[PDB]
Amino acid sequence: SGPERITLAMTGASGAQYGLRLLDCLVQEEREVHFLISKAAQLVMATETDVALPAKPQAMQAFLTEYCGAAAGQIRVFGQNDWMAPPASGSSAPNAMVICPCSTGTLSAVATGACNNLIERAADVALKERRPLVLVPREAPFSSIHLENMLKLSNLGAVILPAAPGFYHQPQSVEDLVDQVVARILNTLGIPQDMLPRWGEQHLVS
Amino acid sequence: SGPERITLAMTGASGAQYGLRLLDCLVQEEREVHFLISKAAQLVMATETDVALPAKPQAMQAFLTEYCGAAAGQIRVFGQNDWMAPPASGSSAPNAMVICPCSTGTLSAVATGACNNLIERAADVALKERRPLVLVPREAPFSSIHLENMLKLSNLGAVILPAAPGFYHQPQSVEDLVDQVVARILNTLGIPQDMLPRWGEQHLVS
Amino acid sequence: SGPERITLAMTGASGAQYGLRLLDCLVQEEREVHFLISKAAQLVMATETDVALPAKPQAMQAFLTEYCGAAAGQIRVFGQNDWMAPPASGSSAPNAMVICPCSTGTLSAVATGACNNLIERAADVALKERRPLVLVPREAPFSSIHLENMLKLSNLGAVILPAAPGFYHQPQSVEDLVDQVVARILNTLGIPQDMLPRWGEQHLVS
Amino acid sequence: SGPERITLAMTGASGAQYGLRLLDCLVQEEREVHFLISKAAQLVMATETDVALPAKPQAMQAFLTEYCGAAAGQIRVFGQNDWMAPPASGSSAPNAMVICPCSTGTLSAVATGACNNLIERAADVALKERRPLVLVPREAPFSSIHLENMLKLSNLGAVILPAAPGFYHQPQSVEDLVDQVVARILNTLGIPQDMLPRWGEQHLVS
Amino acid sequence: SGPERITLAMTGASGAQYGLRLLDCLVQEEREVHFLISKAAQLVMATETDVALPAKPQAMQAFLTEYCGAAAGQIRVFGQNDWMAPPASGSSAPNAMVICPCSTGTLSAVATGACNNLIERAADVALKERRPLVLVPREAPFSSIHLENMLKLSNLGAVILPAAPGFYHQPQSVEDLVDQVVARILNTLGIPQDMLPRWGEQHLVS
Amino acid sequence: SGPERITLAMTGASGAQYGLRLLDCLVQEEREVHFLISKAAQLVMATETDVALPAKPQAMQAFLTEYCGAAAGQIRVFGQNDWMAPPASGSSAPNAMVICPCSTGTLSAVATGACNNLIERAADVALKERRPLVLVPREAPFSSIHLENMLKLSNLGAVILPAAPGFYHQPQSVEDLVDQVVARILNTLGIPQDMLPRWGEQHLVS
Amino acid sequence: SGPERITLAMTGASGAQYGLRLLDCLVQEEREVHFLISKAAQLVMATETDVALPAKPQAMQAFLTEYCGAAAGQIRVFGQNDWMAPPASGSSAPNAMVICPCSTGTLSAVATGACNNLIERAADVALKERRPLVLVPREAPFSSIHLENMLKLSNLGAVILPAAPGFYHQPQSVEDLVDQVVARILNTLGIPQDMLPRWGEQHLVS
Amino acid sequence: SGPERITLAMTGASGAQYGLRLLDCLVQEEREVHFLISKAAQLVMATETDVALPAKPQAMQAFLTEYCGAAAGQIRVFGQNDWMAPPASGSSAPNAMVICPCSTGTLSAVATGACNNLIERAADVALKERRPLVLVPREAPFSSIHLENMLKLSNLGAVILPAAPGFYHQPQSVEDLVDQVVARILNTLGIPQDMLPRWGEQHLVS
Ligand SMILES: Cc1cc2c(cc1C)N(C[C@H](O)[C@H](O)[C@H](O)COP(=O)(O)O)c1[nH]c(=O)[nH]c(=O)c1N2
Ligand SMILES: Cc1cc2c(cc1C)N(C[C@H](O)[C@H](O)[C@H](O)COP(=O)(O)O)c1[nH]c(=O)[nH]c(=O)c1N2
Ligand SMILES: Cc1cc2c(cc1C)N(C[C@H](O)[C@H](O)[C@H](O)COP(=O)(O)O)c1[nH]c(=O)[nH]c(=O)c1N2
Ligand SMILES: Cc1cc2c(cc1C)N(C[C@H](O)[C@H](O)[C@H](O)COP(=O)(O)O)c1[nH]c(=O)[nH]c(=O)c1N2
Ligand SMILES: Cc1cc2c(cc1C)N(C[C@H](O)[C@H](O)[C@H](O)COP(=O)(O)O)c1[nH]c(=O)[nH]c(=O)c1N2
Ligand SMILES: Cc1cc2c(cc1C)N(C[C@H](O)[C@H](O)[C@H](O)COP(=O)(O)O)c1[nH]c(=O)[nH]c(=O)c1N2
Ligand SMILES: Cc1cc2c(cc1C)N(C[C@H](O)[C@H](O)[C@H](O)COP(=O)(O)O)c1[nH]c(=O)[nH]c(=O)c1N2
Ligand SMILES: Cc1cc2c(cc1C)N(C[C@H](O)[C@H](O)[C@H](O)COP(=O)(O)O)c1[nH]c(=O)[nH]c(=O)c1N2
Ligand SMILES: CC(C)=CCOP(=O)(O)O
Ligand SMILES: CC(C)=CCOP(=O)(O)O
Ligand SMILES: CC(C)=CCOP(=O)(O)O
Ligand SMILES: CC(C)=CCOP(=O)(O)O
Ligand SMILES: CC(C)=CCOP(=O)(O)O
Ligand SMILES: CC(C)=CCOP(=O)(O)O
Ligand SMILES: CC(C)=CCOP(=O)(O)O
Ligand SMILES: CC(C)=CCOP(=O)(O)O
Ligand code: NA
Ligand code: NA
Ligand code: NA
Ligand code: NA
Ligand code: NA
Ligand code: NA
Ligand code: NA
Ligand code: NA
Repeated sequence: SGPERITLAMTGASGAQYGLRLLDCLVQEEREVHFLISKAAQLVMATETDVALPAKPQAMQAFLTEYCGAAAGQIRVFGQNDWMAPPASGSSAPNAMVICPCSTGTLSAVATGACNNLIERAADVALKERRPLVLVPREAPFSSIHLENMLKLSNLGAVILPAAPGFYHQPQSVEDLVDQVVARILNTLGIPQDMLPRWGEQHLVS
Repeated sequence: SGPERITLAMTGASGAQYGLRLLDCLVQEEREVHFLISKAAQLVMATETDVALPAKPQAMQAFLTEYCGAAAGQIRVFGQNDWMAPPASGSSAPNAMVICPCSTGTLSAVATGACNNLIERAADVALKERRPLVLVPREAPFSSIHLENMLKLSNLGAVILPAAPGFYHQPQSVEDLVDQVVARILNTLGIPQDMLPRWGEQHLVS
Repeated sequence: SGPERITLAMTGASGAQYGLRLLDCLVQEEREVHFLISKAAQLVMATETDVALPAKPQAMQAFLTEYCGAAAGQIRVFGQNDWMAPPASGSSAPNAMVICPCSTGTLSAVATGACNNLIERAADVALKERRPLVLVPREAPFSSIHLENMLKLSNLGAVILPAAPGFYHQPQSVEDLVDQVVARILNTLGIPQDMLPRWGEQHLVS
Repeated sequence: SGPERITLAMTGASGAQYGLRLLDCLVQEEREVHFLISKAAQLVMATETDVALPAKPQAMQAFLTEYCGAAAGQIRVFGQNDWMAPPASGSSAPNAMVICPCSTGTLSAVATGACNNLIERAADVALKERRPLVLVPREAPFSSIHLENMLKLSNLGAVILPAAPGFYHQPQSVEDLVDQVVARILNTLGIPQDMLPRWGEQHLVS
Repeated sequence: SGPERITLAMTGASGAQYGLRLLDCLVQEEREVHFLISKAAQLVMATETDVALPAKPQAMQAFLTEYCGAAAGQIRVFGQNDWMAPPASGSSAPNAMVICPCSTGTLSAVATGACNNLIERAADVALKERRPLVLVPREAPFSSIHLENMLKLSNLGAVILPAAPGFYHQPQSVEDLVDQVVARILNTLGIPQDMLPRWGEQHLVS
Repeated sequence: SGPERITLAMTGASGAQYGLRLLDCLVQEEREVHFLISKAAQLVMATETDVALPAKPQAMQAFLTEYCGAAAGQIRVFGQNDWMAPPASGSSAPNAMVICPCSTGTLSAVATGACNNLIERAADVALKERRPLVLVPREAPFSSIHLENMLKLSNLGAVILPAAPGFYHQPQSVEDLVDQVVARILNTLGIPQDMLPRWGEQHLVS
Repeated sequence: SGPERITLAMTGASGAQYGLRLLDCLVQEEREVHFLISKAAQLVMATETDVALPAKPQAMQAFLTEYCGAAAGQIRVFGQNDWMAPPASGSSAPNAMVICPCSTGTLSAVATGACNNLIERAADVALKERRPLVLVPREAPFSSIHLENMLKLSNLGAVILPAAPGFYHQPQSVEDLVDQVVARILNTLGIPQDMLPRWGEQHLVS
Repeated sequence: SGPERITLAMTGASGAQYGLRLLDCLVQEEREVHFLISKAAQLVMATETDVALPAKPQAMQAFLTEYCGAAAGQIRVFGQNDWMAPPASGSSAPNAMVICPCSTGTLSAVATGACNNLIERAADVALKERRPLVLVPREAPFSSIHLENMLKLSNLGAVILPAAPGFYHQPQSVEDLVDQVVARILNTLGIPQDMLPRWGEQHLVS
């Protein structure tokens, strides 16, 4: 159940832990992941994590395959101007797409249809083919510009899933909060997860 | 610097830790706090925390005074239908107002001008007097209904500050993430805080 | 085929027969039903029917189980402020939701995102998770306020299915008209029904 | 009291019983009725009723006069392109107009101002002269296209009265439900009726 | 001339004197008054006036009958959840409706179609039946939320009559200013009044 | 996979080759096709192709069955006013619908909800039941009227798929370009096709 | 605290007492007042008050200086076409501006940006420099034209403060009601006043 | 007749044949062409054609001059950041501008006024000087983002001419379809062409 292929895009918002954890969970569920990462997102990961991600796609692809324990060919890495990659065309095989985390800059580009890189093209392709598109914005405060861009995409079928974890399962660590958001993303995709239990499932009567 | 009085309202969104931590920081900065809490928010606090908050205003006021080490009269607690409380009238002394956390239900009420309790009246009063109003929504995903309500209030001068903590200062605990959001709220209010350093302050040239 | 679980909410519009008949059909199709009923809807049922529905959830749950011949645990009844019930959280297992009948007051609450009870929260949750939401309004005339609320929800993916039965299968009783509307609801949910035949199915050529 | 002349238009929505019953009630109240019926509505009446309505205006006029026990000249029947009929011009004597039932196609035509037949012209004339116009739509679900057309006309003064009968007077037959809707239409027109009692008229105090 | 029955609703805005004076004038003009009063409005009347209004409908009805010198059955009082009262249904006998004074909270409820009590239902019924609806808001400043709600209702046919008395007849007391507003309300209803003379009636030429 | 039944409508835009090729591909995938064709579309086919299509449904149905090598009953042809055909009612069995090619006139009718023929009714039914609806407009330039109609339908869930073939697979004939568009339509429907390969499927890394 | 200079404009709405009382309070707080008055406002003052205001600026300035006990140069009076006055240019020293009372005609001019006199220019200058602008409309009913103009200005930062006094401090005279509105204006400006006490200031707990 | 100078911009949409054929036709009509081509468009031309276009402007200019048989100086090639080129300034000599083909990314940039390269600046200049601007989008499906951008530009005077060739002149090759679109572009520019005959020119009477 859920999509066989997922386009996972990481952009330069804080919350690089969310994207890496999502990537790992997708691998453990035996999903094929088309991995995209912006230049600013590489800076964020170097600043916020101890993950030393190689810069070029192929070295990055080999590193990520090792980091998550993925099978050969399970993780595909595509550069930011590789228009020959599957996500660049609606004639490609159907993927679900997640931008996690999603910068306000990338949010604006997708909202206006700017196609300045492969992440922005892939999101444009997902909307025109009405394939799943999940944006995980991380920003505070949300300006009216941010909110109008989120509202326009939400009206068009995209899922605006902010990196705003809930506390209703007594989190004990940063990792508990990261897992909580990733579990919502997996729920939204229809992919099984055991980190976030189904609320009230054994609650029969008030 | 910053407001002498703050109306702190807590509603039934997850993230009760944010409101309690904000209340404590406000007390440490020697601010007078008009504390409001919804019935659903009391359920959330009992579920998510080990804080045993008394139910009625006066017992609640004595408890909170002890819990934060506040001076006598520094924390005022007002019931949900006490229209004689200062926040209910624009002729009151000027306060800043924070709803943290802010449920989508309370977000909707403030956006539409529904005045079904003192929290909703106080927010209506803040907007009509153009006094500061900060909403801290905690929800995921954000629906188009949520986004339209946030956008309308943002256009009217309210600050939409989601409970979406950043990771760019290497958080080591849940408490680090809670402090990060509370620090943004204090920054937005113009109240001093030392939990979140000023970004790039010693960065002279690229 | 169709949803395994359905949140059936009844609100204080005339047409209590529609909701009871839908509940019975859902039970006969071996579906799990999370049953919600407003205070005004209880008054409507007492006025319009000879069904003597018990007031509290558990007594109501036992009564409804007997009334429809349902298996144990097949019908769950949840009170109007039971936030621990599954419908209150998007982290719950996926349900389809039907408000039948839907008052103009509940229509307004769902349109604006007011979350004043569990019915209104559950509808808010369904929209944010993009799970099925069917509203069955019963009102005449429709004001512009009613129509704007229906249009906003329809634009957001909700199904506005008014209690306006068709006559194109020669109805002979009130029960025929009630069955006609319930069959449209079941069709909309993707649940099998034999009360409303498939139009023109054996019509080969003009 | 109420209008002396009524333009009654029937279009190809299910619910031909509503229009025939309304026509009969109007005759019993000694009102002059300008009767219009679309080609699709004639098909609906043949399918849904045992009324064998003649096809051409004059034969149709003689039949309807007999069917309702109307006086000579009380019922006028006008063909779909008879621009010499009173409803086609705002310089005519003032009528109230009812489209019952009203197809979504005719609803769309009136909303956009399309004047492709005499029914659509007459409705255009009623709106420009600000004479009463009641639309009785029968459709389920209501699409956003349907709802936008109803909302536009409602904003312009038309009454959107859906064929959604109430059950709060214990209906015992299809005829009770048909009478309920017709009574609302008569109430809206200001014409006396005894089928639907005045709600709460003898209810002095709670 | 003017309406035989008036639904007079009082809500929790300052200006309780306006509603009591209007009620008295309506009684002196031999009109039947369906009186509704919110819980907050009862607090306002106790604070702003020396009128000791009984709390429950029937005691309140007997008191008001004595206070205005009304005939038996001339004043009907209905509780806030009495859905059996005439104002709750459009099938009732036609009334005009006045909300005086009208809180911003009730203004918001009527604008959005929220039907949380009988006052809000009655206003919803008045708009859908296109029966007169006069709102008398008392608030300062008017926020953009207040203004959008007033504008939406004004566009829908409601009369937005603020408690903003004119001074162009040399008022000598608070009672002169209260009478001035009540006279505008009576003028708007088409009910005779002698408190506010017809402007320029004997002004023949400049 | 994909829909078992497809309503294929052809209207009077240039590009009759697209519709005939789509019809053939649907037959080869063993799908049941409900075929509708406008009067203007018949003129276009006679002008642009050597296909001699019979005028009346039944003769047309026999011809099309032979032309595509379809099984008996696989292709159903319905006249433009046959309201007894399945597409005319939402109570019919679920179909996907394609208008290929789609004139600007039919685009306008579907956008406004005009139901002047069975093609326009069927599209209205598809939108209200939220069943797939694909429009293949052929026009140049696109006016603002055309664009507003396409945008409104796109916002409502319809797929606006213009007859604008891509050249990125080195087309060698008109037939290659026709096949390219038909393949996008089949992709959009979820029906297998081998004319348009999946873009970048074997592209592992940049 | 508060602005050192205030542009006080009086226009031809009823409520000349409000403007004169505001002018006096501003003088008592030692503020410099740039006084503007329309031709219609002069007629209103002659009709509604016993103040005999001289017609030309300089005589008017000497009179007003005596009437309020102001220091020399404290009150400046500028004619309606004196473009050399400070309020006519954004390069002037910063003022706050109040139009009290504000006619619907002047409200319309400021909303649309009409600059037909110095009052309208000064308001245009205040909005473009984002300096305080308070409008005190006096009208009843408010039309939709009035409400749209107020809403547009409110959205742009202007304060719409209607002459709608509250009664929650037991007013005993017309002068009490005039003082109540003037006190709100002074509160809005941030200027000290003792006529309207701070609501609930000594209300510690419910 | 028609413009003496044309700014021909090619962007990275499929349909490079359209732009090359248009360029050739413009040369044959003795027009001066200011040629712009994006980096992505160069990739498209290498993929879709056997044209080996040199990368740098001057080598590209010499190649194109030879490829079309143009006179010296007839084709000017300008790099993507050459702000000294005529198209970058509205003070330049008047040109008509065509973007053929036009990517959805460039469509978005022109719609929002983004000026990230000379193609986008030139289009911004054309709109502000109200000089002709023709966009030739090639995409399928058109998303709502695409459609809103096209509609905004169409409303502003730009011609949205999709690469959607007609078939009503019996095309026999890909080249016939390419010529058909190019002929519409030339018609829109007012430049003579003989590839597309004038429809119905010798059709005297029906
Ligand atoms: C360490 C760090 C942290 C952040 C950022 C930067 C850096 C270096 N930036 C700014 C962001 O990277 C910038 O706007 C880029 O232009 C985003 O480009 P992409 O959208 O990734 O192409 C950023 N932007 C944002 O919208 N939300 C955020 O939380 C952050 N946080
Ligand atoms: C433990 C727990 C946790 C949550 C909630 C409930 C409970 C019991 N609720 C639902 C919320 O309380 C409900 O909509 C109330 O109606 C909110 O009422 P107030 O806005 O506080 O008056 C809730 N609502 C929301 O908008 N965001 C959230 O994160 C949560 N989380
Ligand atoms: C017998 C009877 C019948 C009706 C009602 C009431 C009663 C007692 N009410 C009014 C409705 O109950 C009221 O607006 C409630 O506030 C609705 O509350 P909920 O939406 O159920 O919480 C009602 N409301 C509505 O929108 N449509 C209807 O057909 C009816 N009919
Ligand atoms: C028996 C039967 C029943 C119905 C219909 C048809 C038939 C034959 N039609 C379809 C409708 O007649 C069609 O859209 C016509 O084009 C309407 O034309 P007029 O609006 O009457 O000119 C129809 N249309 C609609 O909007 N609501 C309905 O309930 C029905 N029901
Ligand atoms: C003495 C006093 C005076 C006022 C109020 C309160 C009290 C106690 N309230 C607040 C108002 O009562 C509150 O928003 C209630 O929620 C209104 O509820 P109803 O609309 O009456 O159901 C109030 N609200 C408002 O909109 N305008 C006003 O002038 C006042 N004045
Ligand atoms: C040969 C030929 C070619 C075309 C046309 C006509 C003919 C005869 N028409 C015009 C179209 O047929 C006309 O607007 C009809 O009214 C469309 O009616 P339907 O939408 O099919 O009912 C047409 N219309 C359009 O929108 N796009 C097109 O490409 C064409 N091409
Ligand atoms: C005694 C008296 C009283 C009033 C008025 C007039 C007079 C003579 N006028 C009408 C107003 O003066 C007129 O519309 C002028 O054109 C307003 O011009 P200024 O806006 O002052 O330039 C007026 N206008 C308004 O909007 N509200 C009001 O309350 C009054 N009252
Ligand atoms: C072979 C080939 C074919 C296409 C594309 C690419 C490639 C390599 N791209 C994607 C497009 O080039 C991308 O969005 C660029 O960012 C466009 O940049 P410019 O607008 O030319 O600056 C593309 N984009 C689009 O909107 N429509 C199309 O038909 C195509 N086709
Ligand atoms: C890279 C590429 C083939 C882009 C075009 O894809 P599509 O046909 O616009 O979905
Ligand atoms: C409780 C109270 C005095 C409410 C009225 O306040 P305001 O004058 O509307 O700001
Ligand atoms: C009762 C409860 C857990 C509400 C919060 O749910 P969600 O995470 O907002 O979908
Ligand atoms: C048939 C006729 C006279 C139509 C014109 O009427 P009107 O003057 O437009 O109201
Ligand atoms: C209390 C009651 C009968 C509510 C329903 O009234 P209506 O038919 O919706 O006008
Ligand atoms: C031909 C026909 C039954 C039309 C009515 O269908 P629906 O119930 O409006 O979906
Ligand atoms: C009277 C005058 C200088 C008007 C121009 O002022 P501004 O520079 O437009 O603020
Ligand atoms: C390169 C250049 C002169 C840009 C400015 O042109 P314009 O005056 O803005 O039309
Ligand atoms: Na770009
Ligand atoms: Na309320
Ligand atoms: Na609430
Ligand atoms: Na016509
Ligand atoms: Na309600
Ligand atoms: Na029609
Ligand atoms: Na002027
Ligand atoms: Na730029």
